[PDB]
Amino acid sequence: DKATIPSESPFAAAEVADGAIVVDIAKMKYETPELHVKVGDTVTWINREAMPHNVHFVAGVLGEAALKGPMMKKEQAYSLTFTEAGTYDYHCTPHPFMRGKVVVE
Amino acid sequence: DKATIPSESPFAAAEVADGAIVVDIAKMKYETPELHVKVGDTVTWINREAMPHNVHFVAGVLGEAALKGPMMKKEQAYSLTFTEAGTYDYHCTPHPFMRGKVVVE
Amino acid sequence: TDPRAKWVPQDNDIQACDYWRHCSIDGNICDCSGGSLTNCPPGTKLATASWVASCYNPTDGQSYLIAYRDCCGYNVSGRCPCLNTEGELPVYRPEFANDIIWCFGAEDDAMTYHCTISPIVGKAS
Amino acid sequence: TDPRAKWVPQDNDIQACDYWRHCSIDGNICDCSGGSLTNCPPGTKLATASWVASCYNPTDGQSYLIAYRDCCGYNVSGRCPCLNTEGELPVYRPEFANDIIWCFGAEDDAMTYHCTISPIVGKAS
Amino acid sequence: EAETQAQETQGQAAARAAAADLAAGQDDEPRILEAPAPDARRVYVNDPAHFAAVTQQFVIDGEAGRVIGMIDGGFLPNPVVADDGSFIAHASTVFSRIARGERTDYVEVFDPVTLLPTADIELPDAPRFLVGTYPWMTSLTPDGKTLLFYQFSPAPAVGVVDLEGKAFKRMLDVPDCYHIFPTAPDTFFMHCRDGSLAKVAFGTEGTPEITHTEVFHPEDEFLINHPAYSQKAGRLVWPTYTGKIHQIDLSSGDAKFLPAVEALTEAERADGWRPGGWQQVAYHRALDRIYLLVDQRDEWRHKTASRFVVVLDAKTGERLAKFEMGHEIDSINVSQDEKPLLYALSTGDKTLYIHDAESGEELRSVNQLGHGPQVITTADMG
Amino acid sequence: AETQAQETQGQAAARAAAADLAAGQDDEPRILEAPAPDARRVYVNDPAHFAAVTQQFVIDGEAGRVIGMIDGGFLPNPVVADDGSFIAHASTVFSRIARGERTDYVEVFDPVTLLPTADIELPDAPRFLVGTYPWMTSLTPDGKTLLFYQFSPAPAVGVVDLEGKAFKRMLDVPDCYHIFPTAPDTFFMHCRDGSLAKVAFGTEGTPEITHTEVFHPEDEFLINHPAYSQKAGRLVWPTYTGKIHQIDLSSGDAKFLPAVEALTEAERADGWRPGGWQQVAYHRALDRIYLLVDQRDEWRHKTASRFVVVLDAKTGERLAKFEMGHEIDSINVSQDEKPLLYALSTGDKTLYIHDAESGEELRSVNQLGHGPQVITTADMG
Ligand SMILES: [Cu+2]
Ligand SMILES: [Cu+2]
Repeated sequence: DKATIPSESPFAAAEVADGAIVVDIAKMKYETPELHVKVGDTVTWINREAMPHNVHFVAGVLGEAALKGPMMKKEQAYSLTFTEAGTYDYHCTPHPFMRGKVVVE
Repeated sequence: DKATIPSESPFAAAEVADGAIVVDIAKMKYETPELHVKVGDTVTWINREAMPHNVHFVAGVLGEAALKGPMMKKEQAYSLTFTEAGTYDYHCTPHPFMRGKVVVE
Repeated sequence: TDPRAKWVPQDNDIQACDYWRHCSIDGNICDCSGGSLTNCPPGTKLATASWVASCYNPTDGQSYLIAYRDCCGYNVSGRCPCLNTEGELPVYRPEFANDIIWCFGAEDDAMTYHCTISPIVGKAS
Repeated sequence: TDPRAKWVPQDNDIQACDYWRHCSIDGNICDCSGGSLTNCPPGTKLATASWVASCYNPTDGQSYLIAYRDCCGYNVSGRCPCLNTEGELPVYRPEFANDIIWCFGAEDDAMTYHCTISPIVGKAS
Repeated sequence: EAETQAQETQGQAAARAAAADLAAGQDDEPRILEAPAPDARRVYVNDPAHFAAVTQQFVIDGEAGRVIGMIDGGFLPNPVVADDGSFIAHASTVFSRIARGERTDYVEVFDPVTLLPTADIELPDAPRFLVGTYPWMTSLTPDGKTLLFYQFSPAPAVGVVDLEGKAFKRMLDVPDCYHIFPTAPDTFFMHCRDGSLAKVAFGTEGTPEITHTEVFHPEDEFLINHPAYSQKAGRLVWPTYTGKIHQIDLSSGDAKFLPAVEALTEAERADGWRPGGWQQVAYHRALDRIYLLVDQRDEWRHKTASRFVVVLDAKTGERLAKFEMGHEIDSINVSQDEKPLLYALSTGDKTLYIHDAESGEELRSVNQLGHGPQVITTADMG
Repeated sequence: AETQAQETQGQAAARAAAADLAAGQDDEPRILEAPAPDARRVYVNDPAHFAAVTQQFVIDGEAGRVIGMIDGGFLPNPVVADDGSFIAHASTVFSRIARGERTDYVEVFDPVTLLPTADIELPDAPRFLVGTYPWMTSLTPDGKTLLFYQFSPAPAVGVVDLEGKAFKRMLDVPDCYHIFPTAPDTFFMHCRDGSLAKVAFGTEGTPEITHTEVFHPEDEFLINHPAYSQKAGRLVWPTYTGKIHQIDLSSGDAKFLPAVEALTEAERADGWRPGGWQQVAYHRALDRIYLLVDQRDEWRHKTASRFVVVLDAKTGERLAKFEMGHEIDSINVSQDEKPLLYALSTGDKTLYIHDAESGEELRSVNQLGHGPQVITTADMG
């Protein structure tokens, strides 16, 4: 499956775009916890603090296996391309109190 | 299943009737490697030495379960009555190298 | 060897527990099991997640952020045990909690604790 | 204690390694994990097979044959560890050999080593 | 190796008994013992073995200072003991090849006299939280029919295990809270990230009803991982890193916050005194007293052993005693009978020191308690 | 605190880590590989005083550095390919720590990634659970078969195809013990009566077992740890008094050498006896025999020893006697040109590395588990 992965492992923040659809991570929070996007859209997480974070989608959300994203150090980003309408929940692997949700229309 | 057990416990050598199928145990050996007996016959093992010994038939030999006989101290005895024709191997639980056979005709 | 004394970092031996990066290490130093300071021993699985603490380098007097990721899928190495808790918070603040087995995201779903590595992931202050 | 000196029996303390019945024990004294001198701890399975040894009882001057039956189906007790070898032979004389896990015959096919008991079979000979 | 006094006298009366038997010609007839019936002075010591793949629990008669049994576990198990002495249990984790291969998480219930397992209940999908052992991360309901255990990853949840029917039930989704303090078959409290408690109340089916309380402490006030909880009293006793003590009264199934109390004086705090160790706090129900492990220590040394126990009146909290323990003590608990024993477990000595709680005097000890013993559990049978 | 090699190694490692940071080069964590198996790699096996789970230490004998670790089960039997291409063990696990269903199996490990490349279950729980004797589980000289001993319900030797990763079968064998392989299809054992068995086995059918003459009296006790060089085909068997029995089998049949004593007559009357675990080493290039020895009562024969005598195998001439400086339980050697001597202390949980010719202590490796007893070397060159 229900999305695909640009990078397998994360990249410098710079390599961005501008007006790219982004979710900032700061203060132990995904800063947009309910992102509404469209099919084919690429969401980029950007880590803003020294504390490593990632995005983690359980088994049966993006396809049969769980997507356990890689940790982004301060000011790395990682992205994912959504490819089907539905709601996808994620959370950060060390920090399961940090939860978000990508709504694909 | 192929044998009945006359006595669950070991008993004293003195106990064993005068015309009787006896296997002595001494010097880390059963006296006969292979005893020939008729269906319906009782065999009595007699330990003559201080080293404790037993007779052990593995599962499936005399029945579904192992027949692990009791350890016999010096001058103790243990009996089995063989109720079916066949050949039946046994060993001493702590001493696998002590091996015997009962041939029942 | 006064267990209750203030922590005193050193930058000259990574296999002693008062080595400066091990300031909130809980477990064993991976270097004493065929790893290195920032690498896992052969055969083990490298965790991605971890607890963190900020540790002061007495060498260039800055603090740096340590990610205490575990090498997993092996019984505890039993060599170079340390437990330091500089900045360590209870479990309800997991980011900084060091009793948690930090083995999530390891290859093959390995969840057993072998040893902890002490890589720098940046800098706090 | 000197490890290499002739072993010297006592008849005053069964949790000690020089206790006379322990002349050829290998492992751990069952009395230290909820068993007794001649009985297995709760939860464990009593072997029927053992190595043996004549040990000298200094109290009455007699030699007795001790059967070193293991109590099995538990991880090693780790309490009161002993290794004595009076009359102990190599493995081709298994009947007197003590590195062997003497668990055969234990209920439920328990073959793990927990501890050893020190019952008297009988005598002198 | 090197015997305690208790060991010597037990070893000596044992050698005298056995000598008397031999002189009477009584044959040795080996058998498998039963442990004595659970009583108020039975104490359990769990050895997490510094993260070792396999672990041990030691069943001890605290009156005699004798090991009366043992139970094996897997990686970082959570023990529980029924208050009424009818059973003990743990949530445990094993691997098909020592520390790798397939993981199986399971609950085992044991008969407290034969120590035989009476149930073995597998937990689907390996849901246990692998953490250094915190007693209140797995907990019995007050009738013992149910065990509750915490899941940390991939999301906060509490597994419900029906002990009575020997079956796993279901995972409950809960807030970002930690620890489990049952008050009934279907209600328990937890402690949250934002400094509230959550009350969690669950039906047969469906999402639970959650009720938060006020925040009861600031974000820069740290509540230890080992609070004391008396299920029978409904008393939750929660120290912070400075020995301030939060008491929450859960006896009505709704949090009543009790007045806060400092375990350490103003002058002791200026002097560097702080709680430290593992099970830092104990609570004696009938006496309504709190016991806290304290020492002079730097502030980031909060897991180190302490040499002292302060004892305070929970209602007032007037200091009643301060004891110098004579050993590096990581964990304490008390028996729950009239003239309690004060248990003091040293992880580094691998030794349980058993003390008169009233005078603080050391009475006896039990050594050789595995590799890194940390957790002491008692039944409150009274 | 630490050794000694470990401080100098931890400081070297701390200099180079402060150098990477002074240059601003990021920590990029991954999984290491061990150095290639060399002549001086040592394996230290921790039977952990009969614990249900056990550990193997892979050591840089030259640097005195733990280069890795292998987990095992209850009393596993380690084997190391002479030619350095793999390591393996026969191990035992249980479904609930020390109880429930038993699984006996063989695992074969890559000697540099230390990953398992085969897991081979053995039916019917056939492993002999005993304090660890290296020649109870043994590789055939060609390295494609593992042979292990079964004691109960009857003596038998199991045949495991490592090449094909499959258990083959159990060989019925007589009241003998230990497994010294000579051919890809042949191996010898030692018997209760005092003889040797020759067992040559062939895919199916009875194996061909022949007997040797009884070669020692019934009251001469041959130890549980004889040293055996499969390359040379020499089996050095010490007794509880120092007498050495050697059997030459490098021709596929038994040629008993003349009997040799490792103690002067003087020493035996002065109380001296061999004692410990792996009491005897044998060096191959140099036809030497090393024997842990000390003053003791006759029956204190598993206790540690503080001395090792050296001796030429053909002559029986004393060549050397070292004061080891510790309680030593187990000795081995590297098989390379100038050889290391290994001195394992079960009590210190420490491997002391000695210069083979002088007898001098060179370095140490500590914290080797709970009760390390078994030293294994690959005889490479
Ligand atoms: Cu995060
Ligand atoms: Cu026998």
